[PDB]
Amino acid sequence: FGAISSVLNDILSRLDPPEAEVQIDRLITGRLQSLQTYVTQQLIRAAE
Amino acid sequence: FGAISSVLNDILSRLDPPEAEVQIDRLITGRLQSLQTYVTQQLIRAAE
Amino acid sequence: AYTNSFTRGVYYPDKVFRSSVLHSTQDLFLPFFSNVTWFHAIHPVLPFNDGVYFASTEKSNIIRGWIFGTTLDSKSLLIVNNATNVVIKVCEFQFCNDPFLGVCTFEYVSFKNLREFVFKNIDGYFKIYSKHTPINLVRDLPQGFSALEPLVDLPIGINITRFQTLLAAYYVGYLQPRTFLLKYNENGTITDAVDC
Amino acid sequence: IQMTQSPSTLSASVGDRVTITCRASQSISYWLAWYQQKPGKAPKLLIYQASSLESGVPSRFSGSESGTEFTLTISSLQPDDFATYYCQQYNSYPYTFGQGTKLEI
Amino acid sequence: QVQLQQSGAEVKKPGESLKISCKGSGYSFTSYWIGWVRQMPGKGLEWMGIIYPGDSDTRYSPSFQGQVTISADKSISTAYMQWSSLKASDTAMYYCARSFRDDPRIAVAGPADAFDIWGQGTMVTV
Amino acid sequence: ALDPLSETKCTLKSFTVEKGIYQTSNFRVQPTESIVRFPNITNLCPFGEVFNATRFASVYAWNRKRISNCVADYSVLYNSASFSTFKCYGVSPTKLNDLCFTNVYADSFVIRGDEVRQIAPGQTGKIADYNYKLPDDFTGCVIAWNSNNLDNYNYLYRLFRKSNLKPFERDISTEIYQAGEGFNCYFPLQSYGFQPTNVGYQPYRVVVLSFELLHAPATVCGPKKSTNLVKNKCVNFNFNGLTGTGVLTESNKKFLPFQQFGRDIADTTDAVRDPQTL
Amino acid sequence: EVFNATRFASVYAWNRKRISNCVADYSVLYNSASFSTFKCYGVSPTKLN
Ligand SMILES: *[C@@H]1O[C@H](CO)[C@@H](O[C@@H]2O[C@H](CO)[C@@H](O)[C@H](O)[C@H]2NC(C)=O)[C@H](O)[C@H]1NC(C)=O
Ligand SMILES: *[C@@H]1O[C@H](CO)[C@@H](O[C@@H]2O[C@H](CO)[C@@H](O)[C@H](O)[C@H]2NC(C)=O)[C@H](O)[C@H]1NC(C)=O
Ligand SMILES: *[C@@H]1O[C@H](CO)[C@@H](O)[C@H](O)[C@H]1NC(C)=O
Ligand SMILES: *[C@@H]1O[C@H](CO)[C@@H](O)[C@H](O)[C@H]1NC(C)=O
Ligand SMILES: *[C@@H]1O[C@H](CO)[C@@H](O)[C@H](O)[C@H]1NC(C)=O
Repeated sequence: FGAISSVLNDILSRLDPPEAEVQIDRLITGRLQSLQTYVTQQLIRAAE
Repeated sequence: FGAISSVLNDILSRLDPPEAEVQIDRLITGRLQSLQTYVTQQLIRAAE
Repeated sequence: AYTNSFTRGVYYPDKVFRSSVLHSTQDLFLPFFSNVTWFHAIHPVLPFNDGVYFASTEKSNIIRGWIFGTTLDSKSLLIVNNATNVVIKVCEFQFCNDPFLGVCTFEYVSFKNLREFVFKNIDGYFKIYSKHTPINLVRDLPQGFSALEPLVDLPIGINITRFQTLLAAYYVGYLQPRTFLLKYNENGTITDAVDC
Repeated sequence: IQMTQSPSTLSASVGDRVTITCRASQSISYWLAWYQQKPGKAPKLLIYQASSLESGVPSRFSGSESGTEFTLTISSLQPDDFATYYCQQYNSYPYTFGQGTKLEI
Repeated sequence: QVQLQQSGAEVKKPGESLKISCKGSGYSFTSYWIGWVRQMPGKGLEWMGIIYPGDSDTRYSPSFQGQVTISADKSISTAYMQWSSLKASDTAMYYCARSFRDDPRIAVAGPADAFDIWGQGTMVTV
Repeated sequence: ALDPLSETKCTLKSFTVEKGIYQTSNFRVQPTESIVRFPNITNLCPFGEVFNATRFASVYAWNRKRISNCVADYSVLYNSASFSTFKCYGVSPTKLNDLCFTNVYADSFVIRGDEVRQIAPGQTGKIADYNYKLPDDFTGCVIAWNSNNLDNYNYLYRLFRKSNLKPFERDISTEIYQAGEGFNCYFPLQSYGFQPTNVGYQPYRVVVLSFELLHAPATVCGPKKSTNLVKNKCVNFNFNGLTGTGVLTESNKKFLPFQQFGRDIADTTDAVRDPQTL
Repeated sequence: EVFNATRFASVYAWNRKRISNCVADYSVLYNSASFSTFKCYGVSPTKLN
């Protein structure tokens, strides 16, 4: 999701809180958008 | 979508990679969110 | 002379162990069922544009080393082993234009059998990919699959655009950045692949 | 950071290894050139930039450095090594020189 | 054959002027930095003064202000050290100094060192 | 926080909750201990040979030294005030002492003052264009000193060239000028305008610690101490920088001599080869 | 006439010159070291020409 790494633990161990906030925000936006697509598709298929 | 231009080729022919990356990131975020809204609307309309 | 490269030219892409998965990668590889050139040795400096998969059909170990560089004349990789010590250097060696052994810049001193070799440099990382198997055939390259693993990691960082052997059927298939489908077995061994 | 050179005289024989010092006069870490002078002729470079060998001088003459105290070293003495030598820094203006050393039988 | 063709020995008395030479032969004289180092008899060398002969950029040492006027002549290649009032203290073997060349010689060619090759030596005896 | 009844009341936001079953929180087994696992690589690394180094090369011929079998003690280096700017992007300036790399490269070169911003991922300029460029996704830290006191016509830079050079690439050429062999086109390399007699026009030396986080046998780790290995106990383990909570059981997997660790579909590390005992 | 020009105006009376019918040879401008920093926001220093 545009982040420098996909391993959350690696991001936490590598980045100081200042830039880690932006990186984790990017990762959260990406993962939450993917989970929103997941719940929408899952709920449409569940309505079917 | 908050970008400095609405044409992908216009963005490319003007911005070097180091900042075109962020500009295209914004543009693709907007366009992907629009496609997501569109496919969700298409999915619910197709369920109907 | 040319031959069909049935399945040979596949190596382990990374150092990550897997089991019963289907991981796809896109790197420099030899495409399947492609055209590769054949050479016989009864009774040649070629380019190195984007990586050359070297296959060797050795019977009496005539090929003892290879050169990788631009000059290749008294100035550049060398691999030599006098049956007792494997010596590999990339020096600006003082050897003849046709160097041989009778019967530095890297300042650390490093048919019946098929010695496959993928000599490539990734940011200088000279990984030696090899796998040996016994055969009995003289016609051409036998069909078979073997997953090659990296043996030694030497940061050569030298420019390779030409190569010359040191006194077999070499197939200069320029590895192209093509997507490949790899399959790891339960024991973490590549059993089959698909040039997709 | 004071300039002190040793010794006043050095007595030895052929095949001997000797070690003298040219302590740094100031912060001259980067640029220092070592000079070899024979009696009656112009000096010649030993080690310029304190880490590079010069041309025309045998390898038995060498120089070293250690923080604020540097070194001039002769690994294998020869019968013609009976002369006087000077060391010089050129990191900062102006440049200073050495004192010398004499050998006797 | 890079050679600082330094002038011969001059025998004079205090008071008059002198024009000494450090000539380039077989190379470009403007390349190597011409450093002026003074070596008194019986002792080592000593940095007495400096001039950049490219544009007559002259820097007189504090102990030589007003008494010594160092200059340079590029036509006949005589790098100058003019004592407008010659001094008996300046009787010494004067070695005009070249600069070393070990890394990117064509780039700088100057100020690398103070001894590359010297001529027979201009022995200024005042 | 008292009892599950109050937890249910809290998650329902009502003093009187209806009869039924409700999810309130997640039961997590807390780590009982802390395991530290690192290889016996106690060989200290000569970081002085690059920080206390008396010699440095120019940017046109920047030397690189592969670092392996080392101990990276960044404590004194970080605490030292010799670093005027310490801008770490892929890692943190304060979290250096606990990380462990598999292999890293050390590059040393000299740059001017106004071009300090050019030593960064995604930058341009004379050097970043024709002499030396960094990866757009470079991971590591940039070390630049106030070398005005420390660091003279022997520092070179390129002016004309065909195009940009790949990151970490070394191109050395002393001829073939762009337009204007012994013709107007001549030596395309010029020296910096420094001198022992000579703020922004003063030299600033730069060192880059290119931290390659590629998966490989670990060679350079921080000054950490290993602990005893327990099994079947969720603890805060640390296997060569890999942290997490879980159990360490003797697996029957047959790792190949080159394969270091395994992964699952979730791209998470499924198995880890203990670096001390194979 | 706008970069290497001798006389220039102040900031409180900033002058402006309409530029038309031109061949914008950005090559010399960009490769020349006359610009300490080139902070472009809609364009790029290398993508000028
Ligand atoms: C390795 O050497 C080859 C030359 O054999 C280089 O190829 C050339 O690239 C230069 C770039 O300036 C061109 O001027 C030449 O015309 C090219 N020649 C050919 C035959 O392609 C190659 O760039 C070098 N690679 C590295 C990494 O140094
Ligand atoms: C780098 O070099 C300096 C200079 O020698 C080192 O500093 C000295 O530090 C040691 C360590 O305690 C002291 O014993 C010396 O007395 C110090 N020198 C002086 C003149 O006081 C330094 O330790 C070296 N390493 C680092 C990482 O800076
Ligand atoms: C490879 O191409 C050559 C033409 O250059 C052809 O003669 C040869 O038969 C081809 N090989 C195969 C296996 O088709
Ligand atoms: C092989 O060569 C190496 C050096 O190239 C030498 O040290 C070794 O003794 C040689 N061995 C034999 C058996 O000749
Ligand atoms: C402006 O003048 C300077 C004077 O040295 C010159 O270097 C520069 O190239 C000129 N700029 C343009 C765009 O011609």
